[PDB]
Amino acid sequence: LQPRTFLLKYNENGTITDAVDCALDPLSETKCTLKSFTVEKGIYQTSN
Amino acid sequence: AIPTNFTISVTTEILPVSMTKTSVDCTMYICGDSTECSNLLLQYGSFC
Repeated sequence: LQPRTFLLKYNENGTITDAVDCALDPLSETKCTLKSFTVEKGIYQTSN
Repeated sequence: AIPTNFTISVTTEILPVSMTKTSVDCTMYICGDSTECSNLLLQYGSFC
């Protein structure tokens, strides 16, 4: 196990359905910064 | 009083249009690249 920072997406019923890492891909870091799974077109600034 | 002769007179006129597109990152500014400061700044919230 690694020290991570996940983003857990619960559902209507109440269990963790999907999740996304915050170091897996830069797009995953993008979703981790935008705080959602809908990343529209455009340049985002996530980290350094 | 009717004018009898004219004069064309160029007059400059300066206008600002844009400033420098700055950008500031919390964790590098608020924290001197330390980790404990990063824990605390994550405890504060969604200011960044």
